[PDB]
Amino acid sequence: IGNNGAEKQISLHKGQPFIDTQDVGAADPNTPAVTIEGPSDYVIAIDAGTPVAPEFRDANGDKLDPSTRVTIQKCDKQGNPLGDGIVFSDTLGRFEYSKMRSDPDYMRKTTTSLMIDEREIVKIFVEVPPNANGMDADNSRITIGDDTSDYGKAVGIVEHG
Amino acid sequence: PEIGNNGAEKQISLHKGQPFIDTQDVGAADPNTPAVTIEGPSDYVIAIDAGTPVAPEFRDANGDKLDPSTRVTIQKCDKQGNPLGDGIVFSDTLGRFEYSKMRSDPDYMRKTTTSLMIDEREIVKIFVEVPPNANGMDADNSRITIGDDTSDYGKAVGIVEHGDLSPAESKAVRQ
Amino acid sequence: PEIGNNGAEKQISLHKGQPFIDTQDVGAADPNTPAVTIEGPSDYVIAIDAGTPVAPEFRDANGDKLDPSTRVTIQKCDKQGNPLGDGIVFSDTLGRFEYSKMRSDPDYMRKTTTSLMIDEREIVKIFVEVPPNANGMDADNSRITIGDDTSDYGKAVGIVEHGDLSPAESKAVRQ
Amino acid sequence: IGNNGAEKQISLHKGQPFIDTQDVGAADPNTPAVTIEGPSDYVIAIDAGTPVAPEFRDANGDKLDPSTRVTIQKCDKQGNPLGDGIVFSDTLGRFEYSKMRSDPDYMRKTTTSLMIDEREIVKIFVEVPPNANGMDADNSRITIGDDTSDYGKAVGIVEHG
Amino acid sequence: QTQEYTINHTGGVLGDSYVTTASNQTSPQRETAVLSFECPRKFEEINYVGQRDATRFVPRTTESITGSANDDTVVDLTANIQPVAGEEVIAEQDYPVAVAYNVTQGVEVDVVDADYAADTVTLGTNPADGDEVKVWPIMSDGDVQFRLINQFGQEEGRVYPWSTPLYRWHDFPQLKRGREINLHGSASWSENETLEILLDAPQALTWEDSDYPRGQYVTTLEQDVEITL
Amino acid sequence: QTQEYTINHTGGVLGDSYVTTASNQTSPQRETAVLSFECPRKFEEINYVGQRDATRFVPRTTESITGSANDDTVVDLTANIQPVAGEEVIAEQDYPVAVAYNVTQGVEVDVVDADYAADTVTLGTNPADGDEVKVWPIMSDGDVQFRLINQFGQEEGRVYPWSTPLYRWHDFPQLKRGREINLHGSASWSENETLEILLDAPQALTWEDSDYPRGQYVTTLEQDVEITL
Repeated sequence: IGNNGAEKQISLHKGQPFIDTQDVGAADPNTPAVTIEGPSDYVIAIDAGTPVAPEFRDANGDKLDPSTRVTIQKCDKQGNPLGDGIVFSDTLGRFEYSKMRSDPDYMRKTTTSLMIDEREIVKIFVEVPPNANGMDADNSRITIGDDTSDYGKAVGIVEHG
Repeated sequence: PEIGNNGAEKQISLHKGQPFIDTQDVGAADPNTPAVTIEGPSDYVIAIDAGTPVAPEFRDANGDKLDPSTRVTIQKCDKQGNPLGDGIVFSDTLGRFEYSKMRSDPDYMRKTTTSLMIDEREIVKIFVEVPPNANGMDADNSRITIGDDTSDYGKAVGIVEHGDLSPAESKAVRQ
Repeated sequence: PEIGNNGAEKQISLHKGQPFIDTQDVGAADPNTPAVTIEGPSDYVIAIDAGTPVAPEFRDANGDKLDPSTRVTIQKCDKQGNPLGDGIVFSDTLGRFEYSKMRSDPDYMRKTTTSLMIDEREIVKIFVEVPPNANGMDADNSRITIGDDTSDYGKAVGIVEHGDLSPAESKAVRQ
Repeated sequence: IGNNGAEKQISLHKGQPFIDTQDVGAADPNTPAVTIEGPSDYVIAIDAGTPVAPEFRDANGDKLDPSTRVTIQKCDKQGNPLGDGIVFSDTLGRFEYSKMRSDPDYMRKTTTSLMIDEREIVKIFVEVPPNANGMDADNSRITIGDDTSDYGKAVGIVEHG
Repeated sequence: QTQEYTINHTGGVLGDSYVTTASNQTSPQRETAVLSFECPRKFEEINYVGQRDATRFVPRTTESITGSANDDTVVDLTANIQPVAGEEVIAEQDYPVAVAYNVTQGVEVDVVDADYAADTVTLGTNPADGDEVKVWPIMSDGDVQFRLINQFGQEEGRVYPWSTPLYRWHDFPQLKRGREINLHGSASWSENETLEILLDAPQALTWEDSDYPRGQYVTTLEQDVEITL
Repeated sequence: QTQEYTINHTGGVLGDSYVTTASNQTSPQRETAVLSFECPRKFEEINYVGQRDATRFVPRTTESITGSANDDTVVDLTANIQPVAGEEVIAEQDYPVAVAYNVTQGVEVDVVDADYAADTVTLGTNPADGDEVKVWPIMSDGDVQFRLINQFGQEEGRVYPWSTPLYRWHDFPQLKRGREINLHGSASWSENETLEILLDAPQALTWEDSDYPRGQYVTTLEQDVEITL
């Protein structure tokens, strides 16, 4: 086999150990709907032109109010957010989930670069307006990076050792 | 009559109706099996470049697409159905193809990640991960295609007869 | 507060709802009239480059597109509604736009042929040739647009106040 | 006004003086459906990548058998054809008249260059299979060259004097 | 230091206080102020650049009818109408041109098509006599613009002289890079200074109805900005 | 000297004599010869190049049913089926996947949709009992190839070893440059030498039916070639 480089290319999603999610109600900014953590002795890298793709849903299987807001955000250890390093302060509308991942035009990228040291956190806060339906974690999905595609980018990973 | 002595490195593509390929049905929550198996014919050498298009178009028995959270993984193997971590390519999700325009459009055309080679007796497998409480795969309607002959876009699968070239063995050992 | 001193050469576009533009209905087999008239405002200078997009989107009174054999001709004029042969641009047919994606798509985006300039008091006309036994134009639903602000694709109409620049008169005489 | 160059860009069509058409029946190759002639003291030029666009129709307002063939062809004076200089030996099918002129992909170009001296002829022969409907000149249309467009080309014209 | 955020007609990074919404006026055609954003205490400054920062603004209006015995299945309107980026078809659009809701039957109401030439629209259902209805069609024939306020209701300048029509705003397919909308002008302000987004059009737009299915807030704005922390 | 022409399954530059068509065979699966072109007396030679010369080949088959009192509105088939380049919808395709014609009612018959998974298709009309019907659905599950003949029915070589499936041939959207089909191989021949276009598939294709609405000749081939005068 040809020895592949250490800077491997991957894409993230729900069914992984170093990710987690939890249901959300309404007007709950502080609660992270989704949490990510750096595994041990690995280093993750997310470039600025990295695609982004949330697919939050309602319990009944419906999309939420597009006035809803999503914010990816880096955090210091101990679940502590930071102003710098934030990326993708976007709205829940304006994706076209049908053609979101497939069409590069409707594909949304981040704003600035990002890095995840071995023990660090990235959260995904959500702001829903009141008198609206809550998020259901069973149906929601996240993806970032577009492996196996010509357009978009892929999340870099490398073993620290 | 006259025919041109076409080069040995012939530009080809793979699909279901071939002898050195096979498939079989799949249920749910069922990673270990190759839904589709490929094998190197005798005294031939196949080459798949890194920018090679890829195109699984699986179906359900009732004639539907499956849960796009489903995952597909192409993976090289040593002999004996023995997979290997290095050399893996195309770890993709079953969604986000738009099968209607998939091969048709170079945009939708999803390529591989890294190069690949198949020595005369080797295996490449296509594992599938379906979430539970979902419908199974049906081999009658499923299909794989890789490589893009017959288009200025995309790449094509290289093939060569092992007996023609002298450094064919050198490239085989090179992998 | 703070605002940037934007350059005098402002990037703009033309449409129906403006003061220095006008339109009026048209019948059939009826070349001579401007379906749409444009005039240079006072002490301003408009500039239309050669790669400027163009976009007539005329209609019928019942809300339909007209016979695509219909012809549209933009044409510069001397003062007094006096047309001129040189300086004409955009002699096109009314068909072959696909109004749905026309401005939207740079492909469909039909540009002009040659450059153009409008001194402070000058006229540009839009003549239309409809074949007989056809429906007439309706000004309520018709529209013109030229120039492409608000897009990395296409060009935009330049404008400048004549009183600001000293060689504005030189460029006006240059035409 | 800015003095435009002598090499003016134009597009051809039915309603012109130096063009003509006449109805056609079935299995009538020698009859030109359409005739073109060079005006006096002008020179026309048609490049190799020039678009082409026939829109022949039936008397009842229908498209004909796509197995029908169309051939543009240059001719010496006295209505005399030539083998060399021919361009666009195409079929009547495979145009998608709806999206033919608008889409550059479905737009069809010629094969080789071409030139028309001041007194020369270009004909458009048509081969219809028998037991088919004839051509109706009232509904048919021709266009070559795409003025006012980014893609395609335009027919050059120049005054000889 | 610098980031690239989105800002919305509610809350967001601000907190629902230093936003304010408002409707327009109908009989006197006047350059009303439909929205405004005041830079909060905590930020240092805000910037705004054209041909750099994307945008979205989906407005609508409201109208009502009265049920009758006759099978209407069609309603006129008081607003010029067109499809969303052009098409005769419904459910292909980036969003519905129009929405309808029946008070009695607390359900959505689909749409078949419309003429899109006169102030017309079709209804797929058959409303009953006496039933109350509401409809939130597309809006047209307007102008939008920006201006800055130095803490006092006291203008100092204008971002860009020439207004852009909301008509055209609906016409372009939104949310496509290359085809994305990008106004002109390069503004910047600081603490407690306000940007007002202004409207000039006849028809009465809306922000809240409390009986609209596709989300709570009917209309929306979503603008890109640059912030210094 | 050299030109770039198209050649068709009838006449064209040849003259309907030095063409010949033929059907395939069903029970013995065999590499039949469905078409062949013999270089006439007048030409000097013909060339053929892959990745240079475009192509089109629309085949079909024929089947029949029997009218019944029961409202069928659907028929099974003996051929694998799919849409033209993929789509559930009819009249959006580059061409109809299937055509139907009623002998009694000498009229076309539209198509609504089909399953496209099993050998199935819908009919929009309601055929009567006893009425005779014909249908010309798409064809699938085949292979196509080329070979040369030196005036005698005596092969000397083969253009390209590996066959391309007609299945895939229908799958790609045709007649688009960049997406246009271009086989491999570089052949050339001279006077009275023949190129045979060969078929390996079960289902019985057709060339002529004399009762097909959309043109006389049902199927078609249209290939680009280069000729030396």
